[PDB]
Amino acid sequence: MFWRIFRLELRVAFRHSAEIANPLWFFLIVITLFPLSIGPEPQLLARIAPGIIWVAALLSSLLALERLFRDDLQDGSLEQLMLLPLPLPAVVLAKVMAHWMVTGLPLLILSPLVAMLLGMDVYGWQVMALTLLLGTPTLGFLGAPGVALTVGLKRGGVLLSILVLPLTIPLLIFATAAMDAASMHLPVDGYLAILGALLAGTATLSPFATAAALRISIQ
Amino acid sequence: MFWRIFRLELRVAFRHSAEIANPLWFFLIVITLFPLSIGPEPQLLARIAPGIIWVAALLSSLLALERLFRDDLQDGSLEQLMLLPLPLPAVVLAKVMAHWMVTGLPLLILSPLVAMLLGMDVYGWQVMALTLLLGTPTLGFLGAPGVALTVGLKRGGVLLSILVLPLTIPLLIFATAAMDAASMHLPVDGYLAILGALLAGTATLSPFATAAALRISIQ
Amino acid sequence: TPAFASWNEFFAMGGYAFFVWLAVVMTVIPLVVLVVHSVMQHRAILRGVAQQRAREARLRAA
Amino acid sequence: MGMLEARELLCERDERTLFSGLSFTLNAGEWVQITGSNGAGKTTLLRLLTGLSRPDAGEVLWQGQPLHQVRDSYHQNLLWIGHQPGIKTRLTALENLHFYHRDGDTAQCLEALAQAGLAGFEDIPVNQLSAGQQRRVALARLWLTRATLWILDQPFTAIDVNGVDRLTQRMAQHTEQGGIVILTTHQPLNVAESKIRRISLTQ
Amino acid sequence: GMLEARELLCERDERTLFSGLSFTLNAGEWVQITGSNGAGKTTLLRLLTGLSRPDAGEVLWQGQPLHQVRDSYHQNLLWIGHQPGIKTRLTALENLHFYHRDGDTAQCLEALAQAGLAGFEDIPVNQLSAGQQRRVALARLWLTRATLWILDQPFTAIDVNGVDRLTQRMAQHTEQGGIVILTTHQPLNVAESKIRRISLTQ
Amino acid sequence: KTLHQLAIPPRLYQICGWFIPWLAIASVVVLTVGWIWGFGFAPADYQQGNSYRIIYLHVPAAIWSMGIYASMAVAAFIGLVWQMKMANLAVAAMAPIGAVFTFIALVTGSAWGKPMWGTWWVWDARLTSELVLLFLYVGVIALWHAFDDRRLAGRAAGILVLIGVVNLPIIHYSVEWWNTLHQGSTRMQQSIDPAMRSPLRWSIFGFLLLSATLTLMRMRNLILLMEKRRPWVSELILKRG
Ligand SMILES: Nc1ncnc2c1ncn2[C@@H]1O[C@H](COP(=O)(O)OP(=O)(O)OP(=O)(O)O)[C@@H](O)[C@H]1O
Ligand SMILES: Nc1ncnc2c1ncn2[C@@H]1O[C@H](COP(=O)(O)OP(=O)(O)OP(=O)(O)O)[C@@H](O)[C@H]1O
Ligand SMILES: [Mg+2]
Ligand SMILES: [Mg+2]
Repeated sequence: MFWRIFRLELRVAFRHSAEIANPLWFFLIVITLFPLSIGPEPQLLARIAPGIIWVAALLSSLLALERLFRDDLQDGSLEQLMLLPLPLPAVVLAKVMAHWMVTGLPLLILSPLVAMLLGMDVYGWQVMALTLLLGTPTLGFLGAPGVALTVGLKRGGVLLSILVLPLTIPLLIFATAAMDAASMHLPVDGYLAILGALLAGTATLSPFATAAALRISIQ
Repeated sequence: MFWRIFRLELRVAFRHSAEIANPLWFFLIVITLFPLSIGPEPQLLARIAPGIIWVAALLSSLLALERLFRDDLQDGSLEQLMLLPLPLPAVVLAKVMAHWMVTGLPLLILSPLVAMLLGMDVYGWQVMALTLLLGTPTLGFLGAPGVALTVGLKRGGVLLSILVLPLTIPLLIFATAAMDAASMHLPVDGYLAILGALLAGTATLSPFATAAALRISIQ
Repeated sequence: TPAFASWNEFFAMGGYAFFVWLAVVMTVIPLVVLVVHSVMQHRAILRGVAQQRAREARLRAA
Repeated sequence: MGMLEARELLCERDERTLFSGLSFTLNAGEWVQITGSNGAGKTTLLRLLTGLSRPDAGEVLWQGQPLHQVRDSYHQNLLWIGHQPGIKTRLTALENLHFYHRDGDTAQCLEALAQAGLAGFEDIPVNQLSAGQQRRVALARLWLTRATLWILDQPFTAIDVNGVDRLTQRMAQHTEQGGIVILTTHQPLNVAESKIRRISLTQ
Repeated sequence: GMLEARELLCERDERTLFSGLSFTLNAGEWVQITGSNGAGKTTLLRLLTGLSRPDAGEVLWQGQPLHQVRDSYHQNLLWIGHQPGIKTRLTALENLHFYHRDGDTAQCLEALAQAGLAGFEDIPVNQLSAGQQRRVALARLWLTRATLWILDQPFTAIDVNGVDRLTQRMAQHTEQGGIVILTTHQPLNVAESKIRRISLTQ
Repeated sequence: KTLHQLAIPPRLYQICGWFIPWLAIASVVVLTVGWIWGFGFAPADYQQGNSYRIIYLHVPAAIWSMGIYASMAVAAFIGLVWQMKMANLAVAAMAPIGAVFTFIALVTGSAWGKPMWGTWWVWDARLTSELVLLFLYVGVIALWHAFDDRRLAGRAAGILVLIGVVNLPIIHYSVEWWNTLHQGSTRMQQSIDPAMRSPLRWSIFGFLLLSATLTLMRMRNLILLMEKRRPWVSELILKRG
């Protein structure tokens, strides 16, 4: 029933292929727009790339984060998802894992073209991919409680952003620092360990409170 | 019925006495997100301001763009809006103009605060305000045809997401180029006239085609 | 007793007058708004339920 | 002549003909109830009658004219109720009814909501209203409109027996004057067979 | 033994719907919550399932409260509300296969055939009409082994044949110790001796 | 005892109405004494000059901004561990007071950094932290005002406040880390003087007492607003009428 929930959520996300392309093309539009708007000088691109890439990832996951719990209440499937014989936090964990697998993993898949679109090196690309891998589950876990708070509301705008983004600010700062320190060919193993500790803390804390906020918003 | 629909969409958008501040706070959230990654130097932020402000505008427009049409399907009021004793293009024009009042008027209101925050001059602030007033309705008028086809399609496709966000290329490229050329003291009215012609074309062509698309989507 | 003997000089805050007085007015005004509005709300909600109960009694009579 | 003439309608959905060549002219002041089965086209006939769906074959005639040029006069004399209520749920009942014409002052508002059974429930938001009361808010439109043609898909759903009785009484008062109501419900409505007219689906 | 109530007070939104209801259910029952349009016969059923926290009073299941017995309670129940409870993106077959078993033909294509949906298994959901959208969640009911059925408005957009098709199965469940709590408005073709009527006391 | 009968809201209204005027008088007299003694009978700094006394107008409010967020926790957490609405209303009572205090702290910091930085706003330490605290207060405001109900709004605001309180030290250290690298800042926050450090403490006490006055009277506001129908309001308006 765990992996059945995960497979069902992946199937219903792939059946809705439409909301899966808007954040991907948003990452593409930001990554395309910034160097062509600013200029082709490579002296400043090497510093601006960690900021632009990770803010694009933050806002793309924000754009994708709306479908995580909005569609389930209107169809009434959440009232049944709470009623299967297994705890609601594990259902939350499976659904957010499907959220990362359907949208966050295309960012890792496309980060080849993102790295080649703006320079970087092989080691820079390695730190790119590893930071995105360690940070996008962190972003999804951090943004899950805001969506779980905004379920019964019909607001599909700036409120979820206001609730989520100040919580994901330190992930942004640490990941951008990791990529910037990797751009100077300095070892960034401690920064990656900090990102992994953030991922472990979010995995420990987020599914235990997202289910509680979801129970709040459904009564 | 025109101004009544406009006031209705304002009534749905802002629901309490103190609720208009949320699009103002989201803007400051994005404008605090970008230097928090890229850096704290006013020189770099002065160089890269066009991308920051226009990515904030794009994210706000595309985030508020779903509620134009996706809310009205599952509620079901769009059918009786189509059955109202008034042509559909003027109804769509009222709805998207109210949507511009949700987004573009916050842009024009928070323009001096963001011009003070990310370091710019009085000429840059004037250019920013003029091009945002001339470009945010264009952003809404180009984004609404894609959403009009998207929400009313079962089979669908990733190819339907091509019509909405890939359509953003010329306006964002030209406006960011105009801001970057106005960052240094150069004449800028040549791109501003192009943006005004784009606004005239979008205002002429958007509701007439989007009403037909809305007739196609629901059947 | 103050470091600025003259009363005109007390308002000329050591050459940095405008910053200090801008800070003073933009601290004083938010608290004034925060008190005046939140007590006008008290008066208007109490009066709101009073003139709601008057209309309710009129409709109960009707 | 009847001002609503459905001519030679053909509806094919996934290798099935719902109805082919269905034709009926509705004279003034009568009470069509479209019957059928679960899985038959007794919605895509009312929806097609409103002009929302384009017919594959045949067409709908209003006052001797087709439906693609007399839209401004056709939408002025029609009231459509669907399965979805068509009301903004975030507001209260008052501005939701004030969207549609009249309402406002107490001559047409605060008593059309009261006749539907929502007395004391006017300034409460529709989010905390019951589903029966949510549909009652949309169905309170019958007591303030002047629309001659009413098309109501499933009006008496999630509504208690007193509500169905009051709705049938108001519908009878509209039927005695000049006005055509076309409904589609599964339960037998408590009215005599003599005045109601049954246009059944044919295959 | 079965689902029991104790001093259920659920006054909210500046009004009171009911007070002091303490109805009990034993094995093999059939109750219908009676009221008017806007009387609160769904909030009671939602509190019965544990969706909404009670303001006062508790619901018990084999003498235990619902916030620690939740595993067995969710194992031995199904709940059909006004929302269909099915995904609108998929087709009918995998939406049914979400719920327990289905799969092979021992409980597939004939739970859908018995609901009047024979020949409509691979077709997506909203390419059916709201009545058979409800019949998907009602065809869920033919393949479950849950002892406690809770149905809000099951006879919604349901044919005149579908009423009898439901009610025969409902009574057949009522024979072999099946506790069912339905909320409905259309009258049933059942004698009043068979059905209990837990009325919402004012 | 008194704590259990404090939960009954007419009794809470009576107790709060008794508590308001004396505590407000104490707040205003302590604030006046501190402001007069500091802006008047006191010297200034050798280095900063005569704008130095903005250390008054910034430093109590700012720290109490952080302090009132801590107060949020000891409302919301208790409001989510005994499931009490009486505690959950304190979150919406203390939210806009904290937002106003944080906005005042930002304004005073931006005005005090003008003689050094040259620009009204530069990206330095502790001002980004106060801006993030302002955003957290904004999130609490928006989540409280967005819900149509009141009990759901209180529980959602409690969840959001607990999440923000848990995530706050990580932000407080990460913004400091953002200032360790990416160049630096001057020590413009709390450069104190031995003859100066006493009305700072008095103004800290005065701002605490003023915050207590504002949150008690806004709790009276929210108590009167939430129960629109219960006849204790009828008895109160009959006493007024
Ligand atoms: N969570 C809630 N708790 C208490 N009362 C509520 C709640 N939600 C709505 N109400 C109010 O109580 C009534 C709703 O109760 P409920 O929706 O259970 O009635 P209902 O039985 O659903 O009506 P119907 O029988 O037509 O479905 C409405 O008057 C509404 O204002
Ligand atoms: N636009 C459509 N969407 C979904 N299904 C359709 C559509 N058009 C035709 N159909 C098919 O035609 C049949 C009739 O559709 P329709 O919705 O009219 O039935 P209905 O009369 O509404 O049923 P009910 O009595 O449950 O409302 C359905 O079985 C459906 O599969
Ligand atoms: Mg139908
Ligand atoms: Mg109900």
